[PDB]
Amino acid sequence: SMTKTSVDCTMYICGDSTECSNLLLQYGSFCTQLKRALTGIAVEQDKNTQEVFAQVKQIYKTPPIKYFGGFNFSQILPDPSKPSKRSFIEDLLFNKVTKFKGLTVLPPLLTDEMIAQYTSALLAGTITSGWTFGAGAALQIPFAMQMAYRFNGIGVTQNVLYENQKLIANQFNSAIGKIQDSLSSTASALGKLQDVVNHNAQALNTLVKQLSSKFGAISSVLNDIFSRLDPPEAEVQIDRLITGRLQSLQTYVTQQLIRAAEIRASANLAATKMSECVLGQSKRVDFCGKGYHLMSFPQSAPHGVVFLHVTYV
Amino acid sequence: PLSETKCTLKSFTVEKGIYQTSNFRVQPTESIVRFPNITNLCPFDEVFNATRFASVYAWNRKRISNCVADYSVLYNLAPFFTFKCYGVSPTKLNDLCFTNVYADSFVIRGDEVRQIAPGQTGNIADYNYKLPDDFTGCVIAWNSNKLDSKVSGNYNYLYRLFRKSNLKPFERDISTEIYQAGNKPCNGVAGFNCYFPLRSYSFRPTYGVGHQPYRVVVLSFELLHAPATVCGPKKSTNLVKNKCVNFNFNGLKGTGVLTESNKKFLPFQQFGRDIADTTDAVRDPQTLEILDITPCSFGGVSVITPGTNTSNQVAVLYQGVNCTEVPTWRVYSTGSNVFQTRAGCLIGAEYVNNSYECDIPIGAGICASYQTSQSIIAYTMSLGAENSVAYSNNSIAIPTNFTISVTTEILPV
Amino acid sequence: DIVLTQSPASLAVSLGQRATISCRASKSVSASVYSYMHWYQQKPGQPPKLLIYLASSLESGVPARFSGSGSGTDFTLNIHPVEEEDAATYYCHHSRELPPAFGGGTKLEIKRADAAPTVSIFPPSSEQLTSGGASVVCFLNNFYPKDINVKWKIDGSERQNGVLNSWTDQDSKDSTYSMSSTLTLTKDEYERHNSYTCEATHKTSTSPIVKSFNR
Amino acid sequence: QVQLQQPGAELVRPGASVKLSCKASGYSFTRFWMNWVKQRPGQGLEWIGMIHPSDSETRLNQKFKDKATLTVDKSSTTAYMQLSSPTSEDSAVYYCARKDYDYDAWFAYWGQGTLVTVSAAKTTPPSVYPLAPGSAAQTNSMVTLGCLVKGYFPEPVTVTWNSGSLSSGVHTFPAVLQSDLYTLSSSVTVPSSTWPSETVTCNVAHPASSTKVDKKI
Repeated sequence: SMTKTSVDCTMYICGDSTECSNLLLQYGSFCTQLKRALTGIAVEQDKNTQEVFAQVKQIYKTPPIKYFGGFNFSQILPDPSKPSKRSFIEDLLFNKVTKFKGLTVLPPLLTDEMIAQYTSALLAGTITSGWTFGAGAALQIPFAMQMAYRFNGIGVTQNVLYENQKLIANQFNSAIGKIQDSLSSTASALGKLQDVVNHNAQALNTLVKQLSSKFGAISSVLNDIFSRLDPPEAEVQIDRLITGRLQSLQTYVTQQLIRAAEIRASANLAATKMSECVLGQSKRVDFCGKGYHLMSFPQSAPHGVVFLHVTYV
Repeated sequence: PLSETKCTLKSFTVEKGIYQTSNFRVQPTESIVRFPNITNLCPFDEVFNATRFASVYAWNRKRISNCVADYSVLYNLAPFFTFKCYGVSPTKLNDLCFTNVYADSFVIRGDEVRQIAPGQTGNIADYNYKLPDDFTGCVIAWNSNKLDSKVSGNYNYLYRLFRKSNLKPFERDISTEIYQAGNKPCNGVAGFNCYFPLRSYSFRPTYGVGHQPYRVVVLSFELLHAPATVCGPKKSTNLVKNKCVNFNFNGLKGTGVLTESNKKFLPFQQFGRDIADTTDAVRDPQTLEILDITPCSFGGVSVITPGTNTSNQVAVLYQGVNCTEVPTWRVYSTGSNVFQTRAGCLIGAEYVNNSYECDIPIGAGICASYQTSQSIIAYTMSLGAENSVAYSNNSIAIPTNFTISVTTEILPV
Repeated sequence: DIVLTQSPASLAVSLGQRATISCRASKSVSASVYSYMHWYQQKPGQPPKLLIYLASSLESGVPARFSGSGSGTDFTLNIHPVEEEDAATYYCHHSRELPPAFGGGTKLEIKRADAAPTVSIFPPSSEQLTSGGASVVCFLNNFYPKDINVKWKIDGSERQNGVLNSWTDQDSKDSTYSMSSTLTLTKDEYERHNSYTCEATHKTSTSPIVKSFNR
Repeated sequence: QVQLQQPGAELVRPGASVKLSCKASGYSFTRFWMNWVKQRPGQGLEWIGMIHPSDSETRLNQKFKDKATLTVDKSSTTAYMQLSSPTSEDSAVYYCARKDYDYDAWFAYWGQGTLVTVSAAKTTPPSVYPLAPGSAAQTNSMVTLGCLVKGYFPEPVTVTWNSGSLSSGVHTFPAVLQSDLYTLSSSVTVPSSTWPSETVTCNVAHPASSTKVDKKI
């Protein structure tokens, strides 16, 4: 998802003057179409979180006595001692991603605390309930038998898992420890989500600099046209600025709607990875990551989602 | 707010959802006028009423400041032949302030009097007095033919026809040098291709309007390069802080509140701009202080209602509005239904401690619906039911019962 | 907000010296290079009057002996030369932050030489004895300092209940105090007793002043 | 000349409503804001509230929320203050001031003052008993006189000597509340060439009951 914005017609176009609103009614629906276009984007930003972050309406939790497969799962599980529910990896996620003209920021419907409430239920039932939580009612499959069935889809019989099971705990715990060390030292892996902040920040900072330029008129201030020029001459110079401001406003609605279409196609791929790589076993090549696929671990992220894929190389 | 929903949507019925009818407005009350108080009067009658005037090649420059003027002789009481203005309106002469005043007085014939304007080229226009295209000022003309004229002609006032190149504007030409169009040197006297450029006017009262002299004084106005010269003449009010009111400060307008300034100030500075490129600060003209300007009328009004086939009860939502200080309706402002959210305060909904599945979203985790003598309630959106199972290594669950479910997905083409 | 606290509560400065009374602020009142502070002086029976605005400046009509200085949260009000008409309570006020608050206040006293109190006791009039009451009221005037004790002895017996004391503020000229004591008794109490003794206790007096009458 | 006028005293029962008057003169009423302050004896000044008279918008203290209600009248140029349910600690001396603006806003002028007494008692006309020594021991050259005012309500009562003829040697004493009755005393000291030559009288004027009692000593 992206940052939801809203544009007031009166405060951005006019300087709260009475003569600017009288000529605005002759222009009519020019700011009505641009307000309702950004409203329909803001409805679809909440629909992208419902098809990705929450797959099912049933919340599953982890039992407090934890021994699963001889593995350390404490980095992907949330901390009950912290009043915010966050895992050890997501503390290295949220921290690495970083004057009123009438332009406001709409708050999201789904808070980041409730994204992790959807995340810790899906990180539960992948380990706990197997692949059957999204395909129906949740069965009870113990975790040492889950990796035997995920080897059977890629053509590996159960001889490999049960003999080498002490050597998997050295390989799996060291591979997830390199992910935690890479996100703490290097912030460049989260830079795709940092551009989503930076595409919204450079669009708002360019739009607020439109009022300083004079648009060919003598004075860019609407109060300086009414207090100087003749009332036949003021009606030309006010109408030159509103023609200039509605071309800059329609450019901003056009550029955000194209980025709304690019973030819709990425969220349809992000809903595809939850339905394939997470909730089930996928036999695909270079979809769920390089090599034969086992399972995928989603993590909470600002304006997006971080996938942790377990691959067989 | 039921009637404000039908005005923007252009529909006689209201559907189920959240709509934005209008935005939050603060009406201003008073108007702060702060103008400087000078006990001096401006001597405009020295340049206007004098008998002897200068010529068009060299005029008399006049700078008038630190007084109190009267603009009613230019506008209200005007026994003048022709008065004209360009950038500043003659009605608005009592309003504006400017950079400096340059009073240029010259005596010009009635045939050549129309060449004082921006973008003119002629005898008097080129080589004596030019105006740029961005020049701002007024032209005051009056018929002088019954006073300083003469029957045999006026040889006292002079003008220069000839110059080699085009003269730069706002510059006087004192050069007595003979214009030489030939290769023969003139040596200060007349001769072959040698003309004397300084000639005399044709002024007589008895002939037509081309020979009648006019008194033309052109005022020079430059805008926003400096603080105020005289002032716009008006009255003066007090200084109101922490109240949203209209501002007029030396012709510059604004709307907002006045708060203290912890930032450092410049003593030569009338006003300055913030990161939003609007005026955030202003200096008082009488004494030297700085006050911050924060603008008013911020936020928006959104409604939350069920449709017209259900009930008429409409919940209203302020977004980005400070709710401790509080549309033409006063009727829901009594209070006690107000619940505080992240986006603002929600008037007309009773907060409950339960958690259900809602319909109309608001934001920030707090949703709203219509539940049961019925009213709109607001609560936190449910995650679903909680499942707690004990697990072990020795247990498995194999399903013994099957069913067939049919689901329907709709994709537009 | 900004809470103003002045120390001490009361200060006695003799004539000719310099009075230093400070108004301390909890937060910084300096903004735009100019601080927000005013000074008030309240005489009893009268509203307070404005003295020093913005500190660095003096109001016209206020005499030149009232001056102040200081920057930041530490301000100093210097009163010199001290005159007998300057004894009053001093206040300080900030208009900077909403809601505005007031200081604790400091009362200035004039320190002069001590004086012995004058003890005079009045018998009740015959107009009060027609109605059935009697009031034996003793006056104690012109004494410094304000710490004083009054006693009542009727025929050698000390009385307690029925004694009402009323004390004044410091005088603007003599800089002393005045205290009256009212003893109200019945007409049957007045006819059965004779001597009414008014006594006074002062720090400069070794023995109490005995002033009595016989009806 | 700008002068703010207030009544001297107002009697109100606890649980009732308190209505006071501050009259503005010499200036535009909607231009300048008004302020109300509270002064208890020994406590000092406390700030009640400040109202913009044109918009009728109020600014109140945090402790003083819902006790006071500020309203204005722009037709008569008179500011009002409405107190709701006063207590025994709410009896104080109230002023109103004009707030003049030059950067830091001072208070230029003040009112006459109002003493509000909260009690259920009934207004009692005063009974003035004169005080005379009756004799002299000839030990001093100054003659002391006295005047006693008892059985009155509400406080205060202005007591002058010979209708304000003697401005020196006079002492004003505070009232003592006993059994819903105020009582103090007056005193004057005259030289011995005055009191046999001129008769000194006690002028007592009660403003609340409109009674003037003149006694002789």
